Amino acid sequence: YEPPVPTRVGKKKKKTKGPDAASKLPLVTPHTQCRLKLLKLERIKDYLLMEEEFIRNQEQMKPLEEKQEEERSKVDDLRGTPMSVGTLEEIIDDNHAIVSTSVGSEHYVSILSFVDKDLLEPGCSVLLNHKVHAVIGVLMDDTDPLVTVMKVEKAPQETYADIGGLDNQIQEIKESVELPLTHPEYYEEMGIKPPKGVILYGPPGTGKTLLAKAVANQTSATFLRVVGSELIQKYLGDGPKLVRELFRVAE
Amino acid sequence: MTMSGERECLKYRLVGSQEELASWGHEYVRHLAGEVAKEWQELDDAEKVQREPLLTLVKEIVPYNMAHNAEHEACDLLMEIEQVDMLEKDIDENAYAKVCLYLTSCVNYVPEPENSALLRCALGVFRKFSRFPEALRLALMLNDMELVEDIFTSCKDVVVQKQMAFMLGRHGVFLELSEDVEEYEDLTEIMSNVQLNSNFLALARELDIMEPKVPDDIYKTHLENSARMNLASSFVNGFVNAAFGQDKLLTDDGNKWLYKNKDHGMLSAAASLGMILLWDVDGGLTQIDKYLYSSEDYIKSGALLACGIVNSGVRNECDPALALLSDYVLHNSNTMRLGSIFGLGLAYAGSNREDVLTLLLPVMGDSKSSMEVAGVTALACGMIAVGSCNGDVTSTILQTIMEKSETELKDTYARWLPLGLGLNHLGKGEAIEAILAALEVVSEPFRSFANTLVDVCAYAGSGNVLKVQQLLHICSEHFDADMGAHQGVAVLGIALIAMGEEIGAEMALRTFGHLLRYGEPTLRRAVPLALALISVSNPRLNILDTLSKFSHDADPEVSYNSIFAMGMVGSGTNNARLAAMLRQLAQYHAKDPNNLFMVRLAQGLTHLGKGTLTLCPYHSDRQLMSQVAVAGLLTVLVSFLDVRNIILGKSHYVLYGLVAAMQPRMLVTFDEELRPLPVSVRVGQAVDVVGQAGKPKTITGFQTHTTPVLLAHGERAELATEEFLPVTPILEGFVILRKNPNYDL
Amino acid sequence: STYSRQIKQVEDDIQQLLKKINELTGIKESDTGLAPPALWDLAADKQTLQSEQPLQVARCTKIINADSEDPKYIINVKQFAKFVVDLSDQVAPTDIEEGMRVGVDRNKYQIHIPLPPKIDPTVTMMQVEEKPDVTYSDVGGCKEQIEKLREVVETPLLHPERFVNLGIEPPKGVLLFGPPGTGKTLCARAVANRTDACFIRVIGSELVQKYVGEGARMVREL
Amino acid sequence: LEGRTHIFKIHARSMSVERDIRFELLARLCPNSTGAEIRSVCTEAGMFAIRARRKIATEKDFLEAVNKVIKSYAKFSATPRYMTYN
Amino acid sequence: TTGIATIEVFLPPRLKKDRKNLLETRLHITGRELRSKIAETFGLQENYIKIVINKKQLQLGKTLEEQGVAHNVKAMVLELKQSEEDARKNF
Ligand SMILES: Nc1ncnc2c1ncn2[C@@H]1O[C@H](COP(=O)(O)OP(=O)(O)OP(=O)(O)O)[C@@H](O)[C@H]1O
Ligand SMILES: Nc1ncnc2c1ncn2[C@@H]1O[C@H](COP(=O)(O)OP(=O)(O)OP(=O)(O)O)[C@@H](O)[C@H]1O
Ligand SMILES: [Mg+2]
Ligand SMILES: [Mg+2]
Repeated sequence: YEPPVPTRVGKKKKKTKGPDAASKLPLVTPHTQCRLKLLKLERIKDYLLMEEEFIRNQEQMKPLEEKQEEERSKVDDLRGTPMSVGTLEEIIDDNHAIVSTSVGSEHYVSILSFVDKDLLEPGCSVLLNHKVHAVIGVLMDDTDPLVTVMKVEKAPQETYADIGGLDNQIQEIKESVELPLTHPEYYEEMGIKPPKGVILYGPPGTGKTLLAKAVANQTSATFLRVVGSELIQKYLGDGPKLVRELFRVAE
Repeated sequence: MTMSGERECLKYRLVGSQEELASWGHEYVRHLAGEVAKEWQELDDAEKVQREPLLTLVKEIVPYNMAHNAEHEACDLLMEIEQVDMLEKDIDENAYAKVCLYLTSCVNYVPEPENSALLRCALGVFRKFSRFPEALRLALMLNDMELVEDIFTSCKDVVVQKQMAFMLGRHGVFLELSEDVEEYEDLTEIMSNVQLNSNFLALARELDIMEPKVPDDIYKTHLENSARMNLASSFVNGFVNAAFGQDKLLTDDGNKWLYKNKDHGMLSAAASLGMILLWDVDGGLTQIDKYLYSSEDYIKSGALLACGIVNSGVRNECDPALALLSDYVLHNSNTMRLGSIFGLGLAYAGSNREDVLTLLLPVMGDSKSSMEVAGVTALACGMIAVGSCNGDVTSTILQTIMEKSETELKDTYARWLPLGLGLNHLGKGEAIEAILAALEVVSEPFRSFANTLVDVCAYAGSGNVLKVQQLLHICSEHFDADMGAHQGVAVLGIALIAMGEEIGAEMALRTFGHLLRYGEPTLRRAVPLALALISVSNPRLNILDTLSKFSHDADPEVSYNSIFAMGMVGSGTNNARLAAMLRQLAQYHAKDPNNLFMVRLAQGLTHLGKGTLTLCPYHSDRQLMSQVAVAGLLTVLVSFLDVRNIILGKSHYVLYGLVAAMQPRMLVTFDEELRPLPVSVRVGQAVDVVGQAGKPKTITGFQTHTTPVLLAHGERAELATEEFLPVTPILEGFVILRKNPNYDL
Repeated sequence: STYSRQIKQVEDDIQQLLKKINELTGIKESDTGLAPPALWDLAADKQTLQSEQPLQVARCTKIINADSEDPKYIINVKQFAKFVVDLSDQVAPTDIEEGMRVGVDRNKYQIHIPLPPKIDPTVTMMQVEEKPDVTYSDVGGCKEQIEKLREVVETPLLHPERFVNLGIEPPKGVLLFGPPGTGKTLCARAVANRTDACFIRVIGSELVQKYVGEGARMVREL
Repeated sequence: LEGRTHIFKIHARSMSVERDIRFELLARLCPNSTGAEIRSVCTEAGMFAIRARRKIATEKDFLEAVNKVIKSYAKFSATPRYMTYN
Repeated sequence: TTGIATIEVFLPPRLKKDRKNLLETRLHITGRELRSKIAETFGLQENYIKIVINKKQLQLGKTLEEQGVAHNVKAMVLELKQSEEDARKNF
C-alpha cells in the first residue's frame, strides 16, 4: 500500500473570495459611448450568441437523465436530507478527507464531485451526508458575532467639517487612510507605498476619536473599531488569539 | 434633436443657413453628425447628387471635433460613411497619436474590406507625419510585401532605419536591399539576426545565469517525500539551457548520456544538442559535427535535425544548413531522411526560398518516402512557405493528398499534409475557396479534417466570428473518434482564430469550458491544446486552474494534453507557482510513465531558456502576428491530437517544432552604434490608453529595472527618465536610444 | 452620445444572454459550497457512494500475536468504543504499526487503510503556501548576514552533495537578532520566497494556549 | 553608511526621484537608523511631492522627510532602548 | 576576370576578425588546396575546418569549376572539434 498523493498544491483554500464567478466578462475600454466600445460590446455579444446556440444543441440531444434541472435534482438525491454539519480535519487526497461530526467522532469520507473543492480548508465547516458522511458541501460560515462587534455598520454622522483647528491633522490622516483609496494613482506615479500605519496621540478630549469618526464617515473601506482595553482577555492566549482574529476579519 | 429627427435635423441644417456649424452648439453637431451617418446608409447610388452639402459638413465637423479633444468621435463619423480617407488631410501634430491609436484598436473587430482600409488610413497618417517606426508596424500587420520596401527606403535618417531591421528581423521577414543604400551591411546584419546570439549571450551574462542547469535541479527530486525517463530528461535538459551554448550533461562526455537513451529516444536526445546552440549558427555547427559522424542511424539523423534547430530563426547570407542536409533528403533509410526535412523546415521556416522548397518538394512524391516522411515534408515546406500562398507547394501537397489511399489516409501522420497546405495560407483569409474546392474531391473522413484545418489556418489571428460560428457547429454534432477526428481541429481552430485580440481570447475561454463540459472524448481531448495556443507563455491563473483540475482526468489524452498545456501556457515564464504544481503532478503521476513524461515535458517548458525565452507568436505590444512562430506552435499542437501515437510514440521530434517559435522576451536598448546602453526603465502591466484624453498612464503596478530585463507577457515598458528618446514607441526587443536635445538644456 | 442608444441595447442583450446562459449552465447556490456544474461527475459520485464505504478513524493500540498467522489489532475508535479487530485482506500486515491511526469500517471494524498522524488544524495552517514577494535583492546592508543565513538554511538543501562528500554536518539553526526594523523578518520572508522545501512560519504568540500543556503539544505536532 | 545608502537605493528604486539625489548624504543624516526608517523617509519624501502636486521628488523633499522621520519622530524611536537588549 | 574569382568568406566570432574579408585564388585548384590557404590567409588551423561553397559542402577532391563555384561566390569557415579522421576513429 502507498499513501494517496494530492494533485492540489497545498492544504489551504483559494485566496480569492466573493468574485464575479463566470460573469467575469472582459473589461471593455474605453467607457466612452463610441463605436469601438460598440464594436467590443458586439464582440462579446457575438460569442455569447454562439455560446447560447452551442449549449442549447448539446442539451437538446442530451439524455433525459442528464439535464440541468435533472442533474440538480440528482445532486439533492446524492446529498440527501438531513445534511449534517461537520468539521474538516485533514484533506487526505483530492477526493478524500478526514471529517469530524459534532459528537467528536472522526470519519474518513469521500469528497463528492459537486463539492466546491477550493473552499475546503482544515477547520472549515463541511456538510456531510447523513448516512455515508461523505463530503457533499461546504457551509458558508455565518458572520461571527465577533465580526459584528468590530464592524461599524453605519458610518458616524461626524464629518471633517465638524472638526475645527485640526487642519494639519486631517491632512496627514487623510493621506494614509483616505487619499490612497480615492486617488491611488498619486502613489503609483510616484512609486511609493502609502504610509503604512498612523497613530493619533495627544491630551484627552483633543479630537483623536473624532477624526477617526470623520474617517469612518467618508471611507469606502470596512471600518473595524476595537478599544485597546478589549484586548485584555480573561484566558491565556485569548488576547493574542483575538488580535489575530481582528486582522483576519480585516483581511 | 428633441424628437427622433429622421431626415429632419439635417434637412433644416442642409437647406437653412450655411454658416459655421459649431455656432449652434457642440451637442447640436453631435446629433447632427450622428444624423449624417444615418442618412448616408439610406442614400443609394442614385442619390449621389444629394451629398453636396453633406460632404461640406464633415469637412467642418472633423476640425470641430479635434479642437475640443473630442477626437474619437471624429473617427466614428467617417468610419460609418466609409470615407476614412479625408481624415489625414486635417490631422494635426497634437492628435496624430490619439487618432491612430483609436482606429488601430478597431482593426481587431471591423471586417473586410474595412479591415485593411482602416489600417491604410492610419498608415497614411504615420507616413505623413514622418513616424516611420510605427508606420512599419502597421505595414507588417497588413502583410504588404510591397509596402515594406517603400516604408523602409523612404526614410533618410539611417539611425531610424536600423531600428526597423530589428523589428523586421524579429518578425522574420527578409528584405533584399540594394547595395546603393547607405549602411547596407549592418542593416542586413541587424535584420538577419546574426548578432542575436551575441546579444542573447551578453544579456544573460548580465543576468548571471550562464551556469548550466541539470534536469535534477529542475526536477528537485530530493524534496520528493527507463527509456521514457531518459528521453524525457533530454528535453528537460535542452529546454532549460536552450540557446545558451553550455550544458553540464551533453557537452561533458555526451556519449554516456546520449547512449543512455534508446530507440527514437536517441533521435531527440541527439537533436537536443542543437537546441542548446539555438541561434548559434557558427559555434553550434562546431559542436554537432562530433555526433554527425556517428555510426548509429539515430545519432547522425538526430544531429542532422540539430543543424536545422541551430540555424532556426537565423538567416545568414551564405547557407550552411541546406548544404549539410541536402545530401540526405533522399537517403535510403527513412530515419536519415526524417532528420533532414524537419531540419530544413526549422532552418528555413518563414523563408519562402525556392532553393530549399524545390530541393524538398520531390521528397514527398518519392516512393521510398513513408507516411511519416510524407507528413514532415508537408510540415517543413509549410514552415518555409508559411502565409505565402506558394503555388508550387499547393499543387504537390494537393497531389499527394489525393494520391494516398483510403487506408493510407487513416494513418494519423497523414494529418500533417493538410497542415502544410494550411501553413501556406496562414492568415491569408478567403484565398482558400479555390483550395477548399480541391479538397472536395478527396475521400472522407479525411476531407472533413482537411477542410476544417486549412480553413482554420486561413483565418488565424483574424477573429472572424462567422468562421468561429462554423467551427462551433462542427463541434455541435457528436458522433458515437474515427468520424469525429476533425472535431479536435475545430476546437484548436477557435483558439487559432480568437488569438487576435484580448476580448475575443477571453470570450473564447468560457466557450472552451463548455466544450470541456458537454464535449465527447475526441472533442474534449483538444481543448487543453486550444488553451495552450490561445495563451502560450501567458500563465494566467484562470487557464492554469482550469488545466489544474483536469490534469488527473479519466481520459489519458486529456490528462496528457492538459499537463503539456500547463507547461506551454507557462513556457519560458519560470513561474514558481506553476513549477510547484508540476512538481506535485510528478508525485501524483509517478507510477504512470506516460503521464509523468508529460509532467516532465511541462517542467522543461516552464523553465525554457532559464526564463529568457518565449513561445508567444505575438510581439509589438501583442499586435504583430509572427508567421514562423504560429507554424512552430501549430506543428506541435496539431501533432498532439494523437498524443498516444506521435508524441508518446516514436515521433517526439515534432516537439522541436516550437524551436521556430522561440524568441527572447527582450528589452535591450542600444546606442546609435548598436552598443549596450543600460538605463532606468519602468516595467509593469500594460493599460489600455484608448478613449480617455490627456496623458493617461499605460502601465500599472510597475517597477524600475535596468534595461536588459525580461518582459513577461502583457508587461509594457516606459523609460523612467527622459534622457533618451526611443526610436520606436514600442519598447520591446532591441531598441535604439537617442539623446534628447531638450534634456539637460 | 450617438451610440448611447445602441450600446444600452446590446448591453442589455448581453446581460439577458448572460442570465440565459446561467439558466442552462447553472451559476447559483454557492452557499452550500456547490461547485460549478462543469466539474460534476454525477455518474462517478453514485458509484463512489456504493463502491466506497465510509471509514471511521481509529487508532491502533496493540497487536496481539503478531508472529502467528492470526494477528489481532486493538483499536480505539475516538469517542465511540474500543474493539479487538483483525486486519483486512486488501492491506499488508506490515503496513499497520502500534500507535498509528487507521481507517475501519462500520460493520466489523476491520482496519481498511492506514492514516496520516493527526495534526492540529492551526499547526497545519502554519506552513507557508504562497511565498512572499520579497527577494534578497530587497535587503540592503546585510551582505554578510545573508551569506551566513543562506549557507545554513538555503545551501544545504539546494546542493546537499557539497557537504556529504566532505563529511560536513551543516548547522541546523539560525537566530536573527537586532533592534526593530533591522530586517529580521524581511530576511526570513526572502528565505521563504527562495526556498524550495516546506516553510512553516510560527509566531511565538501563536504558541501561547489557554490550557495546560497545550502549547507544548503544538510544538510536538509542529 | 554603505548599508544605509544601499537601503536608500532599494526603496528609492521605483520612485520618481530627481537627477542628483545625494543618497550618500541622506544616509549620513541618519547615523543610527533602521532600514524601516529609511523606507519611511523614502515614502514621506514622495509624500511631500504628492502634497505639492509634484510628480518628481526633489532632494529637498528627502531632507524634509529625514527631519520628519529621523528627527521629529526620534521621541518614539525604538532603537535607543533596543540596542541595550541586542 | 583572368581566371580569379571573388570568394567572400565568413569567419567565426571567436576569431575577432573582419567578417567581411576577401579571399582570392585560382579556379583550377581543388578543394584540398583551398582548405589549406583559407587557414593561412586568416590565421587558422587547417586540420579543424570545414568549408562550404555555393550552399554545398566543399568536396575536397573535386576541382572548383567542376564543384560548381562561380564569380562573387560566398563562403564561410566552420571551426571543428576533433578532425574528420579523428571523429570517425573516435568510436
Ligand atoms: N478639534 C475639535 N473640533 C471639534 N470638536 C472637537 C474637537 N476636539 C474635540 N471635539 C469634541 O470633543 C468630543 C470628545 O472628544 P473625542 O472623543 O474626540 O476625544 P479624543 O481626542 O479621542 O480623546 P480621549 O479618547 O483621550 O478622551 C468629540 O465628540 C467632539 O465633538
Ligand atoms: N536591510 C533592509 N533593507 C531593506 N529594507 C529593509 C531592511 N531592513 C528593514 N527594511 C524595511 O523595514 C521594514 C521593517 O520590517 P521587518 O520585518 O524587516 O522588521 P524586523 O527587524 O523584523 O522588526 P521587529 O523586531 O519589530 O519584528 C521591512 O518590511 C522593510 O521594508
Ligand atoms: Mg477616544
Ligand atoms: Mg519581525
